[PDB]
Amino acid sequence: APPSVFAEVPQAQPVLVFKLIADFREDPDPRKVNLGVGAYRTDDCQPWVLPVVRKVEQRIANNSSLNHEYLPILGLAEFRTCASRLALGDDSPALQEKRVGGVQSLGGTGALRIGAEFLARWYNGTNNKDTPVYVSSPTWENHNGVFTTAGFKDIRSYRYWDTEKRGLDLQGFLSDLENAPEFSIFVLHACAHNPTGTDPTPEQWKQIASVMKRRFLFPFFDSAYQGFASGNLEKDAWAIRYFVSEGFELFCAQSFSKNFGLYNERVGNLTVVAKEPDSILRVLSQMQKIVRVTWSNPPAQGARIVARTLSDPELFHEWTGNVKTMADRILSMRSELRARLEALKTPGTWNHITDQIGMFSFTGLNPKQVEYLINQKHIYLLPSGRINMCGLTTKNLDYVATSIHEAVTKIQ
Amino acid sequence: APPSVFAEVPQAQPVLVFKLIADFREDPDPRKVNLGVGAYRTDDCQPWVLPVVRKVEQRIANNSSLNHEYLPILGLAEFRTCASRLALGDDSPALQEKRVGGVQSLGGTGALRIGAEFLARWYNGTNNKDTPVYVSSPTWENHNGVFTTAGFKDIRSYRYWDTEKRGLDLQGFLSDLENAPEFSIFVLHACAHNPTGTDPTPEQWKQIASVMKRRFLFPFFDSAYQGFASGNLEKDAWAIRYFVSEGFELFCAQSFSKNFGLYNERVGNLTVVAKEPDSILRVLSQMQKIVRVTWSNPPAQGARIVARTLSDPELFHEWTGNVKTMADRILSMRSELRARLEALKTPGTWNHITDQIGMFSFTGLNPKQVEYLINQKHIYLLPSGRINMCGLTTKNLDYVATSIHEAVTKIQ
Repeated sequence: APPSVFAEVPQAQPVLVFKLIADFREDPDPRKVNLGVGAYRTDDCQPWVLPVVRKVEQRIANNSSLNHEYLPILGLAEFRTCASRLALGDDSPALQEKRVGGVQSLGGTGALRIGAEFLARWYNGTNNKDTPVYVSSPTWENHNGVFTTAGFKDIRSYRYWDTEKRGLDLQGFLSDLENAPEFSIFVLHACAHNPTGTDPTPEQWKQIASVMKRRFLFPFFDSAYQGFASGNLEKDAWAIRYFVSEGFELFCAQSFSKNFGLYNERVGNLTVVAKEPDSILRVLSQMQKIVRVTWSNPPAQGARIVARTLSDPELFHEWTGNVKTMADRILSMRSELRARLEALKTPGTWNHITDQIGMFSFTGLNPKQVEYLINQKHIYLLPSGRINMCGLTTKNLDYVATSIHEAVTKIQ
Repeated sequence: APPSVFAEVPQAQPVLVFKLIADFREDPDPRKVNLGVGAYRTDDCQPWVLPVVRKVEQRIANNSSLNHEYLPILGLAEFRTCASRLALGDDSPALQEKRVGGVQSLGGTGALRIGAEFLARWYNGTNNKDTPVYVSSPTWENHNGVFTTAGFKDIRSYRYWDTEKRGLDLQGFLSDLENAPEFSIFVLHACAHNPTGTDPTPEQWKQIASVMKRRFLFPFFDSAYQGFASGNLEKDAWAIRYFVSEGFELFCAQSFSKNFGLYNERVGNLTVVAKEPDSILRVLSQMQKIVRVTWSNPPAQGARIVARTLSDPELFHEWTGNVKTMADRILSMRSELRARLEALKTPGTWNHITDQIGMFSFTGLNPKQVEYLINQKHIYLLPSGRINMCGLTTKNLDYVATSIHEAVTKIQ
């Protein structure tokens, strides 16, 4: 009988983190620590629904005026406006000049996808899939995939993490910018670089911006941690705002997964900043055609929560407090880990633990050192030495610090 | 003076649909009727949040045990299981034989998109964009767009609507099936054909299935109105179930937008039926890669409401009553319009109004007659002659019938 039409479909290779996590789960050892987690966790190792979010969800549930009719293709107007305003600031020259557009998308991933699809059709000519796209070395796992799927043929890397110095390879980054073909697209992490936690300082950003301006390089910002990163919304959007100030046209993929803890409601926004107002209408008209054939129109729940929060001063104030709580817990785990490592007179420098920003940290541990932590200490992390600071608690900090100290001194 | 990178982006052409609603919205005329609407409306012309949905939303809102952590890439397990079972029936052999898979998607549109991307990569060879894709004449406009975007180069039409007979052109359809190259993909409406409202009878479906089986044509079902169509969930899924019983391997894109009235929560499911269990695992593995790069993972709200309703016998029962209420109102409008048009002794045969199923009806009016209805009577409908029966109410029912009589009589 005719074989299945699916007879030759291969089994896709599984992603590492999934296994690690499964592994972790199945470990009987009471001392087990999961540093491979990809989301915020409390001091009790639990997920955290923000108090303001719970509050807003109750208000929504009790709002009888709400219906479930389709939203416009581009999304809930109030959400698009509030989201763009959060990234750029109320006083943004671009907002005031009406040269900003926002497209509600399925998380930061959907925003990146829509933006990449637009660029593959209308940027640097028509249907030009040859424009080089540059991603940091290393970068969030899905960057390559989104761009590849949008049809970009030439995906490159720019030097970023310096393994020996455990910091930013600024000279390498600047050389890659200098050698990039004009109009190349650069995917930039706004703040809280994922996975390293290493960000350029404002002064370094100015250097980066200089080369981009001169060579007509396009800034495609990925902003998934605004406010979550430092507790300060304005500080966290500094680099985006600087580029705007400097007159760049850019895209900014915003995720509300982390800063609102709305991971599973898939709330994102693609902010577009153009040189002229008229361009916005034309660009959004094209974004609509791309959305229509992808998800048709976006979901309402997540966007309604975000729009409600950001537009009510009392709720806004409360949310800023909730964000600060998360940021503060991370700062705390970083300072505590570093202190302990140093108290143990651990070989090497560990100031990177506190210089880095956000949930993720490139520890500088090597693969052999990682193997030892998992196998022997029941401490789960990626082979890259990447850890999630939220996997640390007041209760396991000693264990982890001591185990790292062993790995470093005993393993080569 | 560096020009904008968006300087040459064209303004996308607007969607007629959108124009009309907008036109309608502005109509000063007190008698104006919008038969252009694309969602359910009550006899008062209001959106309707199903009672069971309001009930479950309150239950969700008060369930302190729910968090907002990312769902698995393929979606909420319980939702996928329930959604597939709804289409196939509890006793489906495919379910018993475990050769069914479901992918939670962003409405029926998202399910079609994921399905099309999978076929463009792994069906009838690898990366074969030349397999013909067949859509009905006419069809839901987004059909072409989704398949084109997925990469298919050869999109064909199969005869379906007979303008003269105001019914299904079965012989045309069958010839188109007979002439299609082996392995061609056929996009089939499960029930409540959009936009005609004209469905094959079970006997006609058997003739269609016969040819498909012989020529190895792939059935890609689009199921957006299950239950909503006839008021009975079982009747409406018959065609799908028949093909399963005949041993077809197939895709079924399910939308919960209409039958749950959850338009804005974007709840869909892609059901996959394979010859053997092993294939499902491999196919789903490939599906994950596709989702990952599109929306990453799906939203929870909509899916949770559906899963809760379908898994609770009491809520399920209440839901079936809500669905019948919607279906009954439509049947009532169909019967009434037909009756009035005939009492009016309107020229032409009107049994099609009653023979048609679902929200949408191809009235058979020419664009000339439509022009009039819009210009002269303030009755808004597409130039295709398509109307939404939900735009009719006990209150405008006469006006409309009256106006149709004139149109058909005054213009021709």
